[PDB]
Amino acid sequence: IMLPGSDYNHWLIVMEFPKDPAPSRDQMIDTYLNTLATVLGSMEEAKKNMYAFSTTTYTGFQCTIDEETSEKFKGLPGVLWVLPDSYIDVKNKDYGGDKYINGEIIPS
Amino acid sequence: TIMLPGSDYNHWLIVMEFPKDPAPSRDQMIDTYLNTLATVLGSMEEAKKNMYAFSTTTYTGFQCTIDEETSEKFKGLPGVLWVLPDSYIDVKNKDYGGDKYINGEIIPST
Amino acid sequence: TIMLPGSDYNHWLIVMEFPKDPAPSRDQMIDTYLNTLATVLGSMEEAKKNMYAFSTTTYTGFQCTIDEETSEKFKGLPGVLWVLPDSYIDVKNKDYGGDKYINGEIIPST
Amino acid sequence: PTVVTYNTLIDGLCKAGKLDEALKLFEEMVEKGIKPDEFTFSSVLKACARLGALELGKQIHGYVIKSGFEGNVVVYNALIDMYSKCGLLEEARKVFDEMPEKDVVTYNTLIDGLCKAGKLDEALKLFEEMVEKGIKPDEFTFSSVLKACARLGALELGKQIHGYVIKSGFESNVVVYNALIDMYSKCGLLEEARKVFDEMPEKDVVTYNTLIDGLCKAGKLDEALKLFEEMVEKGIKPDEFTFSSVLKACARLGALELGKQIHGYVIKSGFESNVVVYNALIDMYSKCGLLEEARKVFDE
Repeated sequence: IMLPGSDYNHWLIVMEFPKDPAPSRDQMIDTYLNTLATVLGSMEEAKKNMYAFSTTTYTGFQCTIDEETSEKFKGLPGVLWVLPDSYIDVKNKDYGGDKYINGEIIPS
Repeated sequence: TIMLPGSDYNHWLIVMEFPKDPAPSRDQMIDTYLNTLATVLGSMEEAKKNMYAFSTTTYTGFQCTIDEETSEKFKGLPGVLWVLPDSYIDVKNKDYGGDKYINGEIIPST
Repeated sequence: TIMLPGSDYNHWLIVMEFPKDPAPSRDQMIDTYLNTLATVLGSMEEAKKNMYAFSTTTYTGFQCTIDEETSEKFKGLPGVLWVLPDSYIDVKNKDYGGDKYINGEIIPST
Repeated sequence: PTVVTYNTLIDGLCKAGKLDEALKLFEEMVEKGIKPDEFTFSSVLKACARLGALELGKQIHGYVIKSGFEGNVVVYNALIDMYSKCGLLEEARKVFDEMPEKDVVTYNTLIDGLCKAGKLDEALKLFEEMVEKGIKPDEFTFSSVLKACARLGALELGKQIHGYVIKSGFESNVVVYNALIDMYSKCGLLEEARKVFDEMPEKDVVTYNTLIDGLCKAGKLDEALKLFEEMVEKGIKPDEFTFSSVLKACARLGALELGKQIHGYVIKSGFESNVVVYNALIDMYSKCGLLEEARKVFDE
């Protein structure tokens, strides 16, 4: 069985950042993109496939990758959790978080 | 050596084996215990006198006051599985366990 | 490889067994601790100076500054049950616990 | 229809194994704008742990993080228990290392998972850490740590624990003291295990069992037997494991006459059809030469 939206092609990748001090919001997002760019092989493909993230409620990001790709995140610096994403609103079929279109940051 | 409380070798557990399907009734088993005891002791009066306990539930056998030499005579008799020296179940009360048989009256256990 | 906080093997819990009917008084239990420690250390002055804590309630034992080789000398003495390395019971305050003994003053534990 | 009434339903469905119906309820109260909470996530996770529903566990975990519950003690304790019972102790530890607040239950949960995995060093290091941070171990901590010291031969730590247990007022605690008997026995010190036994005011089956096992592994077979009849004289009823230990004690000796009295006891206590007593009887009789008997035992 499965949470609505958990199709194992959407992944929640939560990272760990230092605390004294914290990196800026832009630094955390940059860390998400570079981390995802590492796994995919290009920054162009990381911006394509990161559809959401947070630097407040949690410090992680959400991306359209398959499951064997998502295993490549494990062991990478800063990667805490590699978890199948799930709908926060099943009606809209939407995964929540601050949205990332392709440079467009519209908060929530 | 080491002896279990109550194992004086003048008390014997004689375990038996009946057909499982269909099992003889509680009263047929009881009957068989006395008959088998009376065959070794020579009469039914000595059987009723010396059978102090039995079971038809948690086991199918009877307990009797006989010496070791007599308990040997049960081995290889029809339906006789085990010939084991009895022992207390409750050491405080010197109770050998099972349903009790006192001269024809049955007092079940717990 | 791993140790409890405060177990540096220079602090020792000596647990003693006492008669039960009646138990001795608190003061007698204490003077058993002093005399026992004095027996190993060679003098009462040494025992009084090296006993830093005891109980006669939660446990019946004393706690003393001795090294490991010395602590072995308690084993086989009458009344000695356990020789165990002492340890902190409050780690932040570096406290071994028990009623404290400071040159004859007793400060009960809280 | 409150959060509490939706949670009472999910919990019942969760305890009955009905994860599909539990999740439908979850998604329904989410749909109706009724927020899940501590009990909801912890209810679902506990079922995931019972059933090994790792994947749902991992998705809930995702859902837990996205809805702001990182660090919540009840939820994260359940996360630890779920990852632990699904075999994933590195993940259990990650959840632990991330919790800003830890209670004795937090530590106990991760200690119990580690001990079941044979990761005994990490459990003792974790116990030390718990003492270092001023969290008071409880009956379950002392018991699990002493059992770990016993399996590890970690005598010196066990003896420090013994001191700590004495000072914290645990002398009368049978669970902890059963653990001390085990620790001394498995560390080669039957005399100290005997001392522990003879000091305990209360003794149950497990304390007789623990000390019998130590005598038998030491080859102190006659001492094991004297103790077994001591147990019977005090009214403590033997169990599956008592019978298996003293029958093998008998099946390691010319103790047939005693094995026969125990066989009678075993029959009268309801233990003849018990699998390990089965084999302990078959074993005892075989080592005593009478091989028909063993066949008689087997042929049930």
